[PDB]
Amino acid sequence: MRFVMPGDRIGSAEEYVKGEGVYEEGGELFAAVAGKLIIKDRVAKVESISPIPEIVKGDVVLGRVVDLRNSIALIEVSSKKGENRGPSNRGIGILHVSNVDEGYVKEISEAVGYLDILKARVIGDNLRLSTKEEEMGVLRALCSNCKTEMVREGDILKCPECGRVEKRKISTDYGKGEW
Amino acid sequence: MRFVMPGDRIGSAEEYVKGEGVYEEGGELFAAVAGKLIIKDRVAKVESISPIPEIVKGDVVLGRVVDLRNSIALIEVSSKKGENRGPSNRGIGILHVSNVDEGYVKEISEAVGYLDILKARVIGDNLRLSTKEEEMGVLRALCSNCKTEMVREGDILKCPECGRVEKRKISTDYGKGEW
Amino acid sequence: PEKLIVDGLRLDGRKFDELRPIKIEASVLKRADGSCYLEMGKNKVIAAVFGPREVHPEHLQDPSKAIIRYRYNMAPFSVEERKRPGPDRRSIEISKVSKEAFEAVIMKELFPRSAIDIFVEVLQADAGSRTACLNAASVALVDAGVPMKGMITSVAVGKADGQLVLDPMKEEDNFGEADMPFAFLIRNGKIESIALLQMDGRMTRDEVKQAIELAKKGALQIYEMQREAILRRYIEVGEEMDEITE
Amino acid sequence: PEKLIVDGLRLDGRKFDELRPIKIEASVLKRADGSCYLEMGKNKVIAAVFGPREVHPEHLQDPSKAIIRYRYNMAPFSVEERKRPGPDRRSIEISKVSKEAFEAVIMKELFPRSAIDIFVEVLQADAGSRTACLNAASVALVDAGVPMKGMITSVAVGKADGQLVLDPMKEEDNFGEADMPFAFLIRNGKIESIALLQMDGRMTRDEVKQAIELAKKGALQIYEMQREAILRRYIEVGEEMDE
Amino acid sequence: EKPEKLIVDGLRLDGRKFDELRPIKIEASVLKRADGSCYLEMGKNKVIAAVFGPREVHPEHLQDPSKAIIRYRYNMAPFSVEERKRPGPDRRSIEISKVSKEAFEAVIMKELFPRSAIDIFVEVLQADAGSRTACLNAASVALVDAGVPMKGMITSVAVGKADGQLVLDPMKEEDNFGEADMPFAFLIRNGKIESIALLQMDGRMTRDEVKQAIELAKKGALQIYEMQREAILRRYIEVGEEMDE
Amino acid sequence: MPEDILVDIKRDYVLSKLRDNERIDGRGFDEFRKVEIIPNVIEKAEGSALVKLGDTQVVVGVKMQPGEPAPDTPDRGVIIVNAELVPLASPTFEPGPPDENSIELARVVDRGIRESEAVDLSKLVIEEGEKVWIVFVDIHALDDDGNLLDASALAAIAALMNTKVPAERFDLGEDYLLPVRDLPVSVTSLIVGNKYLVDPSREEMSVGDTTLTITTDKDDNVVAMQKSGGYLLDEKLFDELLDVSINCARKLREKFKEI
Amino acid sequence: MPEDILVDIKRDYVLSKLRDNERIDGRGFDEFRKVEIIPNVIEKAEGSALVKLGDTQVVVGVKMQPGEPAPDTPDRGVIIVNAELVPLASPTFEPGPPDENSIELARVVDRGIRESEAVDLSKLVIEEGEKVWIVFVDIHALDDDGNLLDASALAAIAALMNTKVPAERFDLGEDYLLPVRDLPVSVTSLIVGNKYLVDPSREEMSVGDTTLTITTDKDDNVVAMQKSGGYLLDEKLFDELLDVSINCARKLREKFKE
Amino acid sequence: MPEDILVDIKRDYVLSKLRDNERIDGRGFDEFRKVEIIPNVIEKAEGSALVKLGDTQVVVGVKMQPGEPAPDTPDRGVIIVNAELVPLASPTFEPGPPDENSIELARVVDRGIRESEAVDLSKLVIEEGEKVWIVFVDIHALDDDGNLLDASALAAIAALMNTKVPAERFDLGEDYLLPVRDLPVSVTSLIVGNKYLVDPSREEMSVGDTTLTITTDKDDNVVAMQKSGGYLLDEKLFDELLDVSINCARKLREKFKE
RNA sequence: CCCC
RNA sequence: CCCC
RNA sequence: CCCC
Ligand SMILES: [Zn+2]
Ligand SMILES: [Zn+2]
Repeated sequence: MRFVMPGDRIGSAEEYVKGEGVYEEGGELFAAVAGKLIIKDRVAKVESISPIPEIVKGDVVLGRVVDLRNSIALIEVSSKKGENRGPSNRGIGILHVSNVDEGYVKEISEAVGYLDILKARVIGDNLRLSTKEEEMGVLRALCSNCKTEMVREGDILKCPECGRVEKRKISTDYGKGEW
Repeated sequence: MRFVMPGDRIGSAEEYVKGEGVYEEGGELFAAVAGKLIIKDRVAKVESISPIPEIVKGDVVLGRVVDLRNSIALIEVSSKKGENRGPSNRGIGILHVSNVDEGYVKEISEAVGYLDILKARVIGDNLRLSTKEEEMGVLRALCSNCKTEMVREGDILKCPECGRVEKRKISTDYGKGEW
Repeated sequence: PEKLIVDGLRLDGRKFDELRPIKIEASVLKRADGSCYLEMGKNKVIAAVFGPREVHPEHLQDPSKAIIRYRYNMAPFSVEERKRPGPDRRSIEISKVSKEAFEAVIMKELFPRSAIDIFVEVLQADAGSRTACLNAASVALVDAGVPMKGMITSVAVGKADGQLVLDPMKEEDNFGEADMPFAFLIRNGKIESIALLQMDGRMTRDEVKQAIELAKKGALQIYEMQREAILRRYIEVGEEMDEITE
Repeated sequence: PEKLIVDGLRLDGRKFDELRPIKIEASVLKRADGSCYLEMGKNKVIAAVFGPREVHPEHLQDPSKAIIRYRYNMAPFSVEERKRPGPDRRSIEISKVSKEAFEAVIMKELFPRSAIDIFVEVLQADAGSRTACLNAASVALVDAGVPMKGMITSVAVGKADGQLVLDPMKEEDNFGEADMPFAFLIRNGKIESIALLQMDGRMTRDEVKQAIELAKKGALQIYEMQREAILRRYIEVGEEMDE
Repeated sequence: EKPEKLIVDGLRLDGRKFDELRPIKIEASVLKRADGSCYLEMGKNKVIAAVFGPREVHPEHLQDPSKAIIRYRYNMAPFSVEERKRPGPDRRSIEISKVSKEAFEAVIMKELFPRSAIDIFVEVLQADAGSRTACLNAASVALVDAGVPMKGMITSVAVGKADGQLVLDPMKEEDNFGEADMPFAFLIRNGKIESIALLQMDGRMTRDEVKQAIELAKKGALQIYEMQREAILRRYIEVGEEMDE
Repeated sequence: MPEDILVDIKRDYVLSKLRDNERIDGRGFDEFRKVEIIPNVIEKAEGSALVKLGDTQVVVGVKMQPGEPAPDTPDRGVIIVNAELVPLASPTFEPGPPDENSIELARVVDRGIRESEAVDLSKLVIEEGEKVWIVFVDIHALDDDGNLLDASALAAIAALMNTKVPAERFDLGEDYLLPVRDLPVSVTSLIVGNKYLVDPSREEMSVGDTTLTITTDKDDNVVAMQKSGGYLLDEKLFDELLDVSINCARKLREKFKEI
Repeated sequence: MPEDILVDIKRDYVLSKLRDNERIDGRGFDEFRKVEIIPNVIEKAEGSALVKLGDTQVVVGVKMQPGEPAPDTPDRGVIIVNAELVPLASPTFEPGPPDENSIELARVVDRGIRESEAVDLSKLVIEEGEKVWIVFVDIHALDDDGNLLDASALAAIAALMNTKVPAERFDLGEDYLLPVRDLPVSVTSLIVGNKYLVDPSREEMSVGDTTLTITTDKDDNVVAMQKSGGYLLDEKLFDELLDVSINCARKLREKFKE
Repeated sequence: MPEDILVDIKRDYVLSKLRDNERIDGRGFDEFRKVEIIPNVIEKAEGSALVKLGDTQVVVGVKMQPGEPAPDTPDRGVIIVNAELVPLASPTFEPGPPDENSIELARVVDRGIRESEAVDLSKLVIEEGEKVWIVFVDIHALDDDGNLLDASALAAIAALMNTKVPAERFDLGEDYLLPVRDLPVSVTSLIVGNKYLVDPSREEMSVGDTTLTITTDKDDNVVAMQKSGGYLLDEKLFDELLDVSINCARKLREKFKE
C-alpha cells in the first residue's frame, strides 16, 4: 500500500531526491501530504489526495483585464483550467501586444478591453500570457458605453440595448460560458 | 404644457434623437428626469429641474494640485463654475507645462504647488487643463516651509509668518475668495 | 377590537378603497441635493438624497455603475413608547428591500464609481411608514434630478374582517389578517412592474390577486400627488428665475 | 456528585485509560477545500478549511509566509442552556491557542501573502469539545491537502477522586480536580513534540509527568482513527477516478 | 452623605483657604517605553501620562499632508473611582478626550512633522475632583519630557464655588454640593499666563463671578506651572548626570 | 474579487441554457431538488432537524426555557428565530454579527411560522403575568449550494415538530411534545428576465441575487411573501409564479407524512 | 479632502470680509439669524418643537415614562438628552453610532437644562425610591447651516415647555403640563483670531471649527460654557464675548413670549 | 514592519548569545530580575499593589461590593479578573479593550487565583442565595519590558492579600482582612530551540512570542499551566522546565513573605 | 422576538 | 465572571 | 442619565 500520511518517513536524503509533496528535516525525507507515494529515478513524490494547483508555462488560464496601460494589458489571473481549486500562485500576469495575436497588432486596446474576462495560455514565467491561438481570447466584454454585456455577432461584438460595436481578440468560446 | 415627469413617453426612437435628459428603450424615448421638454431639430431633451453638471471642453473649473511630475501637473478637479452641484465627471485632470502662460517654463514648480488651489479652463477631455489666461491660475498657495496661507504682493506671493516668498502662475482672483 | 368594518365603513370612516390624507412637499432641505417632506395618515417622514458623490472605501465602488445606499430610520419620539436610537433587525431589512426598489429604476450606469445616498427619517410614525418613506424618497430623487426609468410609488393593502382595504391604518395592522406593502414602477402614467412586494398574514390566492388590483388603483392616486409635488417645484424654480430678472 | 469513581470504573463505565466513542469522516462539505465531521462521545463537531486564498482587503498579508486564522464557534443549541451567538472570552481564547498549534505544523513558508483559514462549529458540546475541534480541524487540513510536517492529535487528561483519567466526561470536569488538554505532532507513526498544552487544577509534579504519559496513549489511538478516515477518503477519490 | 456646610470659619472641609491648591507631586520621565512620561499626584488624584511620536500613522487616510495629527485618550482605570467603573469609553470620557486634545492642538507645533501622529495617553489610577486637570498637567510634562516642540507650556486648574465663595482647585465634597465647577487651562509663555487653551463650566455663576474665577484660576495656574518647571529641571539634571554618567 | 471571474462565466453558461429553455441539471423550471428531512440530529437540543436540499444542507435546533413575557402581550409564549450563515458554509462568509442576509433569512422563516400560527403561542404560558415559555429556533447553515432559505424554513418546521418541552428539570410538570398546528412551507424562485427558476442552486445564482419567495399554510393560503433583489417583477410573471409556488408547497408538505 | 477645495475658497472670502470688519450676509458681529419656534409638531410625542435658525433646522421631541431612580438619588427622577446628527443635513454626516459631535451637542444642551435647574425633578416622583418619571429629550437635526447647537438648545427648552405628562396613559392620574421653572439659552460664537462672530453660518464655519458657547438662565447667571476647537482664546476677547452673550441670550429669551 | 526591522537585528544578538549559552544581561537561565512588591499604592481601593519586575511594572487594584451569585453556586461569592494592556505600556498596544492578549493574561491570572482556591468564596457570603461579596481584580499594565504576565500574577496576589473587605461602608459589620488561603505564583519561561529562558525580557522577546507558563500553589502543587505561541515544545525540555519552574516559584514566595 |  |  |  503506497498510501502516506503527512509525517510518514519516506527515507534518508542522500538516499532519495525530494519531489512534490515531500519535505526534508534532519536529512530524512517526509510526506507533507496525504496520498499515493510514488518513486521514480530516485525521485520521491506524493500525489496529493487534494492537489493545490500551480500555474506554469504551458497552462491554460482564465483572467480579467484589470488595467490597460500602453502596449500592455494587466490581467488578473484567477483560475487554472482543469482544476477547480484556486491556484497558489495566482495574481497579475502580463498580456503584451506582441503576444495578443499572431498577426500584427498596434494599440492593444483594440484587442482587449478594461474589465474584459479572457482565456489565455501562459507562455512565460510570472504569468506572462499569449492570446495568439484561436482558442484563447476575450470570453466576455461589457459595452464600453452602457456597460451591458456584449453579444457576439460575426467577427465583431455588438451591444444589444445600445447598438454600439467594439472590435476585440475573440476566443471561440465567447459567450458560450465555457473555457 | 412642456413639463414632463420621468417615465413619460416622448416619442419613437425613429422620430427624435436622444438628447440630455432622455433615454431610449423598446424603440421609445422617455424622460429620465423632470423638467421642460424641448425639441429643437429632431432632437428631444429635458431640462432637469436640478441639473447635474458635467465638465466638457470650454468649462471653467477649480481644483487642488495633488501631484507634481516634471512635464505634467496632476490636479484633483472638484467643481465647475456655474453650478454648486458636484459634477458627475469629477477626478484628475492634467496640467502640461506648455499650457500655463504663453511663454517658456522649465518646471511647473515655477507655476504650481503641492496643495495649491487652481482655476483652470478645460482644453480637452480627461480634464486636460489650461491656465494661460489672466483669469486662470493659482487661487490659494501654502508656503513650502511653515505652511501658512500666503498673501499676494503684486506679482509674487510671500507668507506673513515666515517671510519666504514664492513665485507661481497667479490668478487675478487670488485671495479674493471668489473664482 | 369589536369590528373593524361596520356598515361598509372603517373606523376612520373611509370606504375599503379610499386613501388616507396625503401631503407632499418637495425641495424642503437646503443641504441635500433633493428632499421631500411627506405626510400620510399620521405618518410624518422626511427624505434626503445626496449625490452622485465620490465613494470611499475605494474598494466599495463599482467600476461600471453607481452604488446605492438607503438608510431608513425611526426617530426616538416617532413611536408611542420611545425607541432606542440605532439599527435593529427590522431596520436593516427595510433599508435593504427599499434600496433594491430603487436599484431597479435609477440609471446607475450613468455614474460609474459613485454613490447615490438616500436618507429617510420617520418623525411621527403610524401604520404604513415604509410606504410613506418610499414615496417621499421617490420625490426626493426626482427633485435631486437623479435619472430614473420612471417613478416609484408605494401603497400597502391590508385585510380586516375578511375585507381587503387600501392603505391600512394602525388599528387595522394590529388586528387585521394581512399586511402587504407594494411599490410600483410608473412609466407613461401607467403601472408597469412591481418594484417592492412583501406580505405577512393569511390570504387566499384569490385575495393576493385581488390585492394587487386595489394597490394599483391606489398607487396611481398617490402617483398623481407625487407628480403635483414636482409640478410645484418646477413652477417655483422658474418663478425664481423670473424674480432675478425683476 | 456523591463520588466519581465506584469500583474503579467511571460513571459511564469506561476504564481510566479508555477513550470515549469516537467517529471521524472526511469530505463532508461540498463548498469547502477540506472538511471533517467528528464526534467524541457526545461532542458533534465539523471543521472546514479554505485556502490558500488571497487575503483581503490587503496589508494584513505577510510577505514571506502564510497566515493562519482559526474561528471556534459554538452554536446556540449545542449546550444545555442555550448559548448566545457571539464570541465568548473563552472563544477568542481557545481560538488563539488552537490556531497556535497549527502554526507550528502547517508549512506556511510555502504560501506567501496568503491565508489558510480554519473554521470549526460545535453542533453539540460535551466535556472536551475543544479537543474534538482540533482533531477535526486536523483532518480537514489534511483533506484540504495543505502541506504539513505531520499530524495534530489532541486529548484531555483529567483526574477524578485522586486518580488520573483519559478523555474526561462532563461530571469529571464539573467535580474533578484537574483538566489538561494536550495535542501532539505525530510524525512517523510516533508522538514527537507538544503542540498544545493547557493545565488548570491541582496536580503534583509527579502527577503531571504521569498525565503527559496517559495522554500520548489516547493520541496514538485517535491518530489511527484519523489515518483510517483520511484513508477512506483516499479510496474514494480513487474510486471516483477509476469509475 | 453631604457636608451640608462646606466652608466653615473661613476654612474648607479639609482646611485649605479659598485660594490654596491641594498637595501636588510631579515626577518626569517615569515610563521607560514611552518617549515621554509623567506621574503626577494632585490631592488624592493619581494620574500617569505617556507620549509617543511624532510617529507614522495607519490608517493614513487619517494622516494630514501638511501637519501632524494629535490624539489623546483620557482613561479612568476601574479601581480609580468609588464604585468600580466599567473599563473603556463612556460619553464623558469621549468628550473630555476631544477637548483635552484641542488644548494641545493650540500649542504643539504640528507643522514640523507632516504626515505624522503625536499621540498622548493619560491614565487615571485614582480618581478625585478635577482629574481632567491632573491629566492635562501630566500630559504637558510628558510632552516636554518627550521634547515635542511647543509654543509654550500648558497648565490647568479648576475654580469651584462653595457657600457663595469662589474656591480654588475644588475637592470632591465641594464639587458635589458646591454651586459651580469650572476647569481652565492656559498657555504659559514667558513665565506668564498668555492665552486660555481649555475652558469649561457648569452650575450657576454670575457674570462678575466668572471674571473673578478667571483671576483666581491664573493665580493657581502660575503656581502649578512652577512645579512643572521644577519637574523638568530634575529631568534636565538626570540626562546631564548620565553623560557625565 | 478573482472569485467573481469564475462566477461571471458560470453566469454566461446558465444564461445560455436558459436561452435554450433548459436548466443546467435538467430540472423542470418548477422542480425542487431531492429533499431529505432528518429529525433529532441534536440530542441535547429539545428539537432539531437536518435538512438536505440538493447539496445544500442546514441544521436547525430548538432550545426552550422559561422567561418573562412581553409587557404589551401577556398570555403568549415567545418564539425567536435566528440564523448563522457561518464561515465555512461558504467561501464568501466573513465572521461577525449577522450581515443583512443572515437577517432577512431568519425574519422570513419566522414570518411563515408566525403568520401561519404554526405553534399555539397561548398554550406556552406558565404563570399568566411573568412566567411563560421561550422557544429559540436557531438556524445554522452547514453547506450552501443555493436556496438556504427554503431549506431553512423546511428544517425549522421539522425541528419544532420534534420538540419536547423540558417541563421537569424546570419543575413545571412532565415533558410533552409541542403543539404544532400548521406547516409553513416556502417556495423561493430565481426570477430572470421574464422567466423563473423554482429552487435555484448556487450555480444558478451566478445570474444574480433576484428572487421571489412565497410561503403557504396547510390550507393553501398565502401566508408570507418576499420579493428580494434589484429588479422589476412582471405582474403576469408574478401572477403565474403565485400558482406554481402554492403547488410546489403542497408537494413538499407531502414529504412530511414520511411513511 | 475633495469636498474642501470649495470650502477653502469660501474660507478666504469670509476672511477677506472679516478683514473689512463685515460678515458674509451683512449681519453685525452679535446678530443672530431669523428664528422660528414651532411647538407641537410631533403629536405622538409628549412634547415637541421645531426651531429654525436661519436655514438651519432641528426638531426635538420629548417622551416620558415610568422608571427606577438613580441608585444614588431615590428622589426626583431623570432627564436624558440625546442627539442624532444623522446624514439628513450635511454630507459630512456619516451613518451610525454617536460621533464626538452628536455627543458634545447633547451634553451641552443637557447641561444648560440640568444646571439651570429648569425642570423640577423632585416634582416628577411617583414612588419614593421606586417609580419615577424619566424624561427623554431627543434632538434630531434636519438641515445644518451652522449652529445646530444653539438651535437644539432653543428647541429643547421649547419642547420641554410644551410637554404634557402621560399620567392617564399610565394609570397615575390626570395629565398635566411639565413644570418648567427656567429658560436656559445658549449663544455660540465663532472665534477667529481676536474677533468673534455670533451665530455662524455653515459658510462662515468654513473658517474653522473654533467656537465659544455661553449659556445663561432667566436671571442672567452664566450656567454653562464651552470652549471647543483647537485655538487659543484671548482673555481680553473672552471678556467682551461674555458680556455680549449674556445680552444675546436675553434678547433671544424674549422670543418665547410666543 | 517597520518597527519589525529594529527588532530583527536585536533578535540576531539575543540568539548569538544563546549560541554561546549566555544571555544579553549576563543573567542566569533560571533567574528572575529585580522584583519589588509595594502594597497599598492605591488607597480608596479595598486592595492594591504595584510590581516592578526589571523595567516592567504593573498595578493591580481589588474592589468589592454586594451582588448576586451565579445560578449554579448560591453558596459563595465571586471573583472577576480583567486586564488592560493600554498604550501607556507600549506603542503597539490597542487603545480600547479587550484585545485578545488582554483576554489571555487576565484568564491565566484568574486561573491561578481561582485554581489555588487562594480565597474563601464561602466566607464572602452576605446571605445565602441572594447576596455575596463580588471581588473585582483589574490588572493595569504601566510599563512593558517583558513578562507583564508574571508581573501581573504577583501584583494580583499581593493586592488580594492586602485587601480590606469594605464591610463597614456597606452596613454589614466591622471591616476585616480578606481571608486569603493559598499563594499562587506563575513562572513564564521563553522557549527557543531546546533552551528555556528566565523570566523573559522584552529584548529577548524579539526572538518570538514562543513561551511556557506554569503556576504553583504554596504546597508546590501545579494549579495551572499554559503553552503559548506557535512552536513545538520538546517533552524533554518541558520536563526540566517543570522542575526549574517549581523552584523559581519558591524563591519568589520568600520575596513575598518577609 | 414581533409590530410601530 | 467561570464552564460547557 | 449626570458625577467621580
Ligand atoms: Zn451599450
Ligand atoms: Zn512660511
